[PDB]
Amino acid sequence: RSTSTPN
Amino acid sequence: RSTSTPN
Amino acid sequence: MDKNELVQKAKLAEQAERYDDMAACMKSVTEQGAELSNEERNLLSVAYKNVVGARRSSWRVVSSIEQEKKQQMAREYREKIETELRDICNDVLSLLEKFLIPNAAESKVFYLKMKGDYYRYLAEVAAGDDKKGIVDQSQQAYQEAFEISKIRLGLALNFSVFYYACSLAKTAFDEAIADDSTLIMQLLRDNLTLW
Amino acid sequence: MDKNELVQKAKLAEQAERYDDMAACMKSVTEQGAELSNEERNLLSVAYKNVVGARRSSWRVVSSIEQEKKQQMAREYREKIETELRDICNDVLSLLEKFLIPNAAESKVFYLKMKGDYYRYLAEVAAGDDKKGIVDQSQQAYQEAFEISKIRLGLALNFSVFYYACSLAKTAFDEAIADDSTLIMQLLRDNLTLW
Repeated sequence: RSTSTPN
Repeated sequence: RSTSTPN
Repeated sequence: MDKNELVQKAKLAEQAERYDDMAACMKSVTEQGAELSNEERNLLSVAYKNVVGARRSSWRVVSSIEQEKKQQMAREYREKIETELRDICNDVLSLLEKFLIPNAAESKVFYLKMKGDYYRYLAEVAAGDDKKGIVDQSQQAYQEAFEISKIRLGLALNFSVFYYACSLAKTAFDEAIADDSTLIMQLLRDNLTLW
Repeated sequence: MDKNELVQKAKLAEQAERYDDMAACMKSVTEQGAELSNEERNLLSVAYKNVVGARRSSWRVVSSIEQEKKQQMAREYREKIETELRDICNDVLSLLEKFLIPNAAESKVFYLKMKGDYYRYLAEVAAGDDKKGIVDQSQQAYQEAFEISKIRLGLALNFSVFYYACSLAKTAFDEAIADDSTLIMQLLRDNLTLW
């Protein structure tokens, strides 16, 4: 699992 | 303006 | 056709946020033999509210944004959604009148609420002479539910707002004073808090 | 065609949550004359992430739900989304390789990240022998960015996760130790917090 970014 | 419900 | 699978589907669609697939899965079901399990009766209520909501939400933002060449671009965009919107109410609004309302206990007010709801929605949207007929159409549909209740709770609210009024609010609110129900009420108070 | 209006549109779509209309508004723009204003360069990055995300999210839920007759119903549903999903990566993944990556400074790593990202996405999805080629395809695409960075921040993370590894994480993390950047980092730590 995990990740990852955003905006 | 206002309202109204939910589910 | 097999209803009890198209239900499992309608459910499974929400269990994954796809509301159009959901609202649709229900359409197939409502348009089977009516009289819906209070659960089924539910899924449809929500799926549809999301769907038309989504579009209702968006309609709101752009109508303002609009208010030069860049604006014809907006109206052209508004026009486009007002459309899918209409497509949704009309889509359901129908089902109601031609399947739902005629096949009912308590549901009868539920639907009648919802019915007046959707035209209210369409009412927000309309423009030409069409408007007046849609407004009146909702009222009679709502007004009919106000009296038949006498859920009912939620109703009082929506009819209440539909007017903007308050008068009708405090009344159906006040009497009530005598977890789920709670919620709604908070809102009507809150509504007057507003008005 | 008029790019500077299809941009205003791509924006206006997000200003109202319609991400497909958005992701699309950008496709028209990327598939114009490349080299995108860091802003334009941005909108597309997000619109597309939402869109494929949406589907990615849903793919997740149902794959589990599935894991008897009711399940063939699930696979038939999974199958259906895996599809629009694929349609999205492939759709963009292309644009990248045939427009974006070849027309660039910093962007070059950005895109290269994203490129490896999307196959990673497709990688989650694949099944037959196809998988191996897609995985490797992403790596080379990602690995290429790891080295070219030496944003870059965000990258380290995604490449990091792509492995599940940690080794690559602490490294690109640790060095960094010397508001926006902050955020990301928190996450990589948090990632090891996990592993």
